[PDB]
Amino acid sequence: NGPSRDVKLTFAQIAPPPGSMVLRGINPNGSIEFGMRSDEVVTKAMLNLEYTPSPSLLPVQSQLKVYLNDELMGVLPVTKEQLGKKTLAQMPINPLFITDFNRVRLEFVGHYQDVCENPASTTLWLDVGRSSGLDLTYQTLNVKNDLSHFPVPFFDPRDNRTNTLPMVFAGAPDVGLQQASAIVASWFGSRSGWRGQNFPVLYNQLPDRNAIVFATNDKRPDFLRDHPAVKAPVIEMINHPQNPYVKLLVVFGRDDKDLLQAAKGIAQGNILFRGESVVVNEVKPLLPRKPYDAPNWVRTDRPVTFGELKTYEEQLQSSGLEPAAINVSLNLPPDLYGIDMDINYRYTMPPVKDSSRMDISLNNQFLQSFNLSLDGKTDVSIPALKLGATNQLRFDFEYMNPMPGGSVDNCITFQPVQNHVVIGDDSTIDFSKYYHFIPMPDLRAFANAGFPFSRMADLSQTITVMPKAPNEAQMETLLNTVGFIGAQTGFPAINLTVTDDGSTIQGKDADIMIIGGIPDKLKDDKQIDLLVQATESWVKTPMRQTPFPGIVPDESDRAAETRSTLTSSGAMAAVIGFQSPYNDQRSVIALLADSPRGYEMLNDAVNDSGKRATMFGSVAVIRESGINSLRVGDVYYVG
Amino acid sequence: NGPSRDVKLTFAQIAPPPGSMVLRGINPNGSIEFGMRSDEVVTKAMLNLEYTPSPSLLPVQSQLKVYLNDELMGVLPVTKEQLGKKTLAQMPINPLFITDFNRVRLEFVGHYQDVCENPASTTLWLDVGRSSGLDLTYQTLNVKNDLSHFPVPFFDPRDNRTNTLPMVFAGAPDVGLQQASAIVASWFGSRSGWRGQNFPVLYNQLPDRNAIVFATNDKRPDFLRDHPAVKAPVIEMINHPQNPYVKLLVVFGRDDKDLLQAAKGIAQGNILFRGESVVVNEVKPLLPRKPYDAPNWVRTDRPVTFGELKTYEEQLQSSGLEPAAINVSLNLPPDLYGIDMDINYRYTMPPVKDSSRMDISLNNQFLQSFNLSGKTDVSIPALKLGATNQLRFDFEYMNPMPGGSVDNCITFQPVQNHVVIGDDSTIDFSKYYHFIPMPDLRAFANAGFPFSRMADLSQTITVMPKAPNEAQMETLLNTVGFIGAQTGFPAINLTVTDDGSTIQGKDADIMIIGGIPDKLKDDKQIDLLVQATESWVKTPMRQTPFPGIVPDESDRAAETRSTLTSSGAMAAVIGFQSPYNDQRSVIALLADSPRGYEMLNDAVNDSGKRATMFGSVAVIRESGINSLRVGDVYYVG
Repeated sequence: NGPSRDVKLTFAQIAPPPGSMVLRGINPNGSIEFGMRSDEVVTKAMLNLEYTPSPSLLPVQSQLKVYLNDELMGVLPVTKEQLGKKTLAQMPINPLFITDFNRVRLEFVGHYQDVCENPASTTLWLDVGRSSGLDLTYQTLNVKNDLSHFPVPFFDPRDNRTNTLPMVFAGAPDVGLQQASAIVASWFGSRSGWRGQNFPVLYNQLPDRNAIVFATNDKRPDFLRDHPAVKAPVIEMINHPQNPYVKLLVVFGRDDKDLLQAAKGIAQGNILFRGESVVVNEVKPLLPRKPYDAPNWVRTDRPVTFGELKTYEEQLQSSGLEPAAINVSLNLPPDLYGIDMDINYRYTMPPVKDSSRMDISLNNQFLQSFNLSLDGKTDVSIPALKLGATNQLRFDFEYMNPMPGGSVDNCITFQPVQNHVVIGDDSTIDFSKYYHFIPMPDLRAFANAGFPFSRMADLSQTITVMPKAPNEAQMETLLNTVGFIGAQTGFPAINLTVTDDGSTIQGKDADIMIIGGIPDKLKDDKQIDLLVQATESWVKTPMRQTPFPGIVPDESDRAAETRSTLTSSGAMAAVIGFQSPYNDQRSVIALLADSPRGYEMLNDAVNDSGKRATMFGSVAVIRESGINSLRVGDVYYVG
Repeated sequence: NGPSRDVKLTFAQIAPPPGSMVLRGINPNGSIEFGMRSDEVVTKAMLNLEYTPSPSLLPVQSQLKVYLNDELMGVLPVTKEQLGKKTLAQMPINPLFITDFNRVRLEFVGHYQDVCENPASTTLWLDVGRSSGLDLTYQTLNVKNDLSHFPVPFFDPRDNRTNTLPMVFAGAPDVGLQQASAIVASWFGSRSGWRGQNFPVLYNQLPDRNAIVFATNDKRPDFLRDHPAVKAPVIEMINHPQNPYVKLLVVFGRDDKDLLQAAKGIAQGNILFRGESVVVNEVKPLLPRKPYDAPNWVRTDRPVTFGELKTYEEQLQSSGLEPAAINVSLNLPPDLYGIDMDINYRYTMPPVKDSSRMDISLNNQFLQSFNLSGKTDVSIPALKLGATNQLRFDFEYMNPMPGGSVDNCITFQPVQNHVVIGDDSTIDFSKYYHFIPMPDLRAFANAGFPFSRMADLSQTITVMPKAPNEAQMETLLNTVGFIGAQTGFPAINLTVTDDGSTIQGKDADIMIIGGIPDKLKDDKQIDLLVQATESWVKTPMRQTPFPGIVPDESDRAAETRSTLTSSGAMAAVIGFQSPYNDQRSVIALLADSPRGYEMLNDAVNDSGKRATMFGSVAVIRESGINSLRVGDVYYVG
């Protein structure tokens, strides 16, 4: 029937890093997780395991149980011919139990000795190699062209891949149509938060996959020549003419003033979709946005609770023979510039007085410890440990269990009772004792949060200087830029102001984002440290670039030492930040690219969250090698 | 398929000294690191182990597991016939898990008895002998001629070997080409800091490996005679004409003024390298360098924090039952003349008060101690802060798990400890002056001091011979090579001359690679000369193996002068005072015979042999290097 695809999920990318799970006696549970699109269905599932049993295991009393959503699929005993040898097992997974979200948990029942056995012994282990994994074949369904569940054919929250969503136009879209696209692109990036975005743009084509079609009565694409011209901006869902499984979202209006109204109904609030086609009429303007009010950012205006920082409910509690580390990810403004926590926790009482303790770590670095000596409460002061756009607060509850005691003639073993620890809610963390001050130009803040343009979530104080006639590469790097910017804040850029020429930005109190080339009125301002012409290029390398700079900027190290000008026929992109000459507090970020291949490297380095995190300083050269970034130029402060 | 090569990485050289790791119950892990170049791939890998388990281990419950990049490669149970006897194991490492940087880790699972087993006991041990090793087989790849990753085919940071990089010339270079090559040589040294440098010079001859070719429209090697003449400095990565797996970097120009421009393009603007050819255009300088501004030396103007002394993010913290020592490297100007430390450290506080403490060391010498029962303000004595130094924070714990009594005994699983020498902990060197008693070859060998005072060698004049042969050009590139490795900055403004009559009235340190200009040969500060076969040296009045701080000018006075005439080989590095400026120095790297240059370049390359130079002269023979603190003393600063 439909088109099916075979995927090979390996334990390297779907299991906790590094991928190899060492099943032990204290933590006998390993688990991988995968989700199924509601427009797909699995037909064959097979779990290829590669485990190495401990040479000390009792053979047929030690097993490796494999569950799927707490439903035992099969058990693999440890036959005596496997002890210490890399065993290659393969268990079939029944697709009838594969729901929209699935958990494959491996339990390891391990025994090394009948009598006087220490269950927490380091001799009980079973190392599942990272080469293990699932091979799944998904089959595409034919969902009816309904909008009640609107984004799920185009962005499925179950699919954890990078949400590729091509946007096809009739031609080079004018400024009115660039605002509508960037608003929808910023919204689809708002939803597909941590998994990445990719908006390949097409002009008068069809992308063979679920896409968006921006069309108007005057300029409409090829296949929409026979569509009736609408009165009000309409949102309708059709299917690819040559593929009854590829759906298309057609944003159709009378002119770009309507597509901007439809794109605001999609992004701002909801249209309350019901049916195949829906006309958008109610604009319902939105109350202005206060700075640093992005939904994905921790509230600095007040002490914020831990119940507000946790995504799901089971995050602030763990249990087992060795309780897992409670994790609380808090995403902060890069403008932030100590912390006062009030943590009330509860835990099972350890055996004796001073054995166990609770270690707090922020960003994988020790902060403080507390003996567990039951409820607890503590006030903690965190130093400013280079707090970035995303931090990780971790609580451990490291217990000390007794080894088998007594004596040789009579050994009393302690059947290990499991410990429940819970970082109790009502626990607050306070950031109100922090000032908003940042030394710009900083690309580690643009890469990680899009800071100059994300301090106002809706990108209201932001101007985008597009090229005059945008090709399918300049329009792509725009939807990708406001794509990830929308993902860091978690709010669409409804109030974005796109322009087309350099004059319209003069004397404005807004941050500028230059997507194409660079306007000649901004081009020769000496705060620029790199320019990418057709083939000729020049860069100012700093005086002294240290691997780790420290909090203080040290303006003396950031001074431009030389100016080199090389001319190569290779490909290069760039992301440079400097100060706007029209305001001493506004910043400007330029996304340069010389050749058609240059944009391909630029858009890639923007989509990939891993490749983007390698950006810092004021200049980030993007070549085939990777990203080489520089801290050079005058460090103007903002805030 | 490209050429293959075999390697034998014994534990003696790749594991921490002394080479043999004694795995225990408290410290059960032991790691060895090896890297893989980008132009190579590992085809075969094997781990030959020679270990000795403790006679008291339980046979199968005690194991030795081998990880590669945290992927279990195998487990070796300690069979009964191995307890206390040296065994020989062999584990085939899977070459599919080998990446640019690899960590092979040996984890020791130890068990000597069932009940009341003290896991911190000193009977749980497994000595892994230092004759163990990895035997790898690398396979060279045909990489694309992409200048984007410029040094990678010529210098690969994943290769911890000496960066041997031939330099092909068309013949005896002119002083413009000698200076142009010395900038590329010093830049490649800037990149391969501790690995070592070596620039074998070739005159109109193919190099057999990745090399740099300097050619001009007029002077060019034979294999470039068909190359069309260029109109601007061109840098292109071409293939060896008879070896597709050997990449040549051809720096081509119209004359030595162009090669001198491309050399500064490589050294400064190498971040704009693209494609298979780059045309350098107008490298423009905007700022000169302050003295002691070398990027490898610590900032002596401001109090530098520990975040700026890091080399990787996780360097200033440790974890484990016996947490490893936290090291911090301090590269200082070699002429400093105590230190105010402010330390912020966090640690898992021991359960009840005990004798657990943190030991601060410096150059493996105890400095202070602090009981873990925070923040501290330490004051460090002088203790002869040399060129490179090594702070260390030990965090020695005492772990008193309860025992009970002999009838009802109990032991507990020992928890691990976390220690963090947090950054924001500063160390101030502004409480110092720049004063040094010279001549001092221990400052030249360890920091290239007189010339490395200005990182870009602005105030430095190299006096080379007229038409230097391949062995004297190799000494210039090797000398400016390690000097650039010390500072971490290329010798951009080095000026090379072939006439000794252009230094009269010059405020710059002088470096003499060939013979010695007669305007200086008759000085009274010269304590040693090596002529064709006759050599004389002045010996001091008293030289004890530990001088102290003061120079002891009455001990350093030349007592005699002996003149010998042998037919053997000898090199010499002599330093003295510039006869034109009382604050400038002169270093003369002298050699008489073709074999003398081989020993000279060998002593300049090997940082082990360079660390054994001191005093005012260093006589290099087949024995080694014998230094002498002899002659007058002038103070610089």
